[PDB]
Amino acid sequence: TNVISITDGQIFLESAMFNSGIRPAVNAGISVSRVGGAAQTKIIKKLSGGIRTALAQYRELAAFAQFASDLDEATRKQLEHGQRVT
Amino acid sequence: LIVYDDLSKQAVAYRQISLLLRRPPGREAYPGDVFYLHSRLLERASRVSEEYVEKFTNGAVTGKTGSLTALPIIETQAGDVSAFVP
Amino acid sequence: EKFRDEGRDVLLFIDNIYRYTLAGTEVSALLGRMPSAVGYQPTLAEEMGVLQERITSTKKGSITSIQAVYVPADDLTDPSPATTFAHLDATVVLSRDIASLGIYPAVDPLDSTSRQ
Amino acid sequence: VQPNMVKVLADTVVRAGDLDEAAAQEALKAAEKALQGKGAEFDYSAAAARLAEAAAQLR
Amino acid sequence: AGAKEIRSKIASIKSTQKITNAMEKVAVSKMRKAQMRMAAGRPYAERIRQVIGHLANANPEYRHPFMVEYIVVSSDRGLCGGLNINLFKSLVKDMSGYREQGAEIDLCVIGSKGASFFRSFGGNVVAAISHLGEEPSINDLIGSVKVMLDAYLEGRIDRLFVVSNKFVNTMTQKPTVEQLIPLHHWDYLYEPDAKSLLDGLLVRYVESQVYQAVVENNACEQAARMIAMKNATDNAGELISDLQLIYNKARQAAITQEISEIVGGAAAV
Amino acid sequence: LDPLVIGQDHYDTARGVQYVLQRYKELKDIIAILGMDELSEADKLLVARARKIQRFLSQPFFVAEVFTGSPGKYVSLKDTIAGFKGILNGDYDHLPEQAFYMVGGIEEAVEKAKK
Repeated sequence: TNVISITDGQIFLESAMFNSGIRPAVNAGISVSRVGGAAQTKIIKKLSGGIRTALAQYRELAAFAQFASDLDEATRKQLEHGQRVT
Repeated sequence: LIVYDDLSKQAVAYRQISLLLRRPPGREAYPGDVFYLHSRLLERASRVSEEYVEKFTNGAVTGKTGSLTALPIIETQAGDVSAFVP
Repeated sequence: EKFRDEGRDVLLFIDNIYRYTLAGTEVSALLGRMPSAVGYQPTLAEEMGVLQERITSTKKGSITSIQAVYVPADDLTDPSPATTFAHLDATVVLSRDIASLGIYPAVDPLDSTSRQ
Repeated sequence: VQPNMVKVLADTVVRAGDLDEAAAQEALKAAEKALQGKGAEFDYSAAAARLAEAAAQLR
Repeated sequence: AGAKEIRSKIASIKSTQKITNAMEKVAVSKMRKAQMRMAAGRPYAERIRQVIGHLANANPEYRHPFMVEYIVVSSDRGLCGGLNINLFKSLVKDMSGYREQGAEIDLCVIGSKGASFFRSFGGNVVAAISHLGEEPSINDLIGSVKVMLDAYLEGRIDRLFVVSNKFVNTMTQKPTVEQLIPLHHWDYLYEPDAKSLLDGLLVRYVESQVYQAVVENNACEQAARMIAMKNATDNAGELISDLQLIYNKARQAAITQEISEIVGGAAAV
Repeated sequence: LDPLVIGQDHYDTARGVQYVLQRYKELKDIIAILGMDELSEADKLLVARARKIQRFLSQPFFVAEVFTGSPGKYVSLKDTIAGFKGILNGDYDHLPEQAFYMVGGIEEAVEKAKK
């Protein structure tokens, strides 16, 4: 808590994601960078915005995904895209 | 066979003497040698070989093994076995 | 270390690494030093490092160590287990359930792990 | 009955005009509904979706 | 406050986890009792279907009103893993369809959870039965079934269906709607007239289908209860694990604070 | 937060919001083990309003625009009281729970529900 009060953002690595095969186990849900938004190049800045939302749309459906194949086309496409971005 | 009805009360009496002698306190205010207090006592309860008895009695007793069995008693507080003396 | 210097690979067995930590706590209290978190000695990480850093593989030979570990109050976050786990390379877990089936050795292939 | 098979389709209770009618009347009487309503039930989605989301989180 | 309150919460949740683990095996046991009762009632219904087929084909002189152009089953108790909700969700689709056609709807209720649903949204119930045992008797269904049969003979109902869950497998309960009323070289020695016989057998057939629907729904209920108590046992395990981590933090902090007060007091004396 | 300082309408709206959020906090352990479906018909309605109130309290700021991209919102006291009073009265029971998240004034929750 003291170091979080000094630094300009934190990359959280999660034990559950690492033991699940996702080796670069960055926890997007809570990892943040305060000054870095102004630091990205134009190509990475424009393409990254569409990708962070895809992982957020997956965050709410990931556990439930096994019984989500019979839902509406919107929920199914958001989940299918979320699995590919993950 | 020996019964020590309360080793926890022996530890409390030794803690009192140690604090009154101004010796440095540790966890639960017990002195640094409270483990050695009970260990020095309990390692005497043992079974000794025939050679030990023959050597000790200068050959007066032969072909027999002697022993001291101990049944120490300790009182816990609300089932907490993780306390220092227990 | 003498056997290692003869050009050999050696096994060092430590009956219990928790008792090594406790003996350090007892000596630190006898010397009057100010206690640290959870009542351990202030030198806890240095006393563990001085012992564990000699156990290594060198240009002449090596010392490999098997150390029995006791966990206080079943709390893996306690300073003694936490300081010890920073030096370990593998964890072998023995299961009472596997021994009941007649299998020996009673290692649990799911709970046991290695950095290798 | 058939030359190679005999089937008896029995009844668990003794049917009869009074027993047959009484149970039907008792099933009307048991549906003692002060206010019947209309049946429009426009809250369908608001109730179905609430329980669909709640039932998913539990497993 | 500290470690003492957390230790009491852990013991409380652990005591609850032990019974939900036992209730899963009790639900499996009762599921098997319901499955044997489902099989025991099949021979009677298939034979009544075989008699009505010949007794109608061979007698073109008479057509019963049931041969020319909802009863809802629900539980009486808690711990159902979406069983009743998935059934009402499936029913509302067909009731809405009948209102697109502009047709009026009559409803019959079996079980306490079904009565509460229609009462919370204003549904018109014509008949209702409740508080039946886990092993029901066909004589209790006669009343609710007759009111629905009479409404057909009075011309108030064009089609009648039974709404209930079907046992696909021990891990899958399917909500369904089944039509009830609208269904070779020798002839029988009809003792009474063949018309009198057809009138009685069609009534026995519909009651038997409702009884089979009720017994299969009870098998689906015990299977749903098994999953719900398995989930409750697993959910309690996650809460126990989190509380144990919070307890260990409080255990370590209490020892550190006591040692700080003893060292602080002995530095002054 | 006193009737003699802010008036009865504001005071009762604030007290109503706190009562709903307090009752929702008491049900958290029951909902975690058995789920929402076991609650009474009264508790189910209160939990649904508590979830909407909790989301309507959120607001995009003009200094937070760099973090996400969304434009900031300034909401007057009049608009604040009107939104929470309507949710407490049940005037928005039909709108979806995600329509209240990050929308400034109550009218924007009605437009967000159209998607």
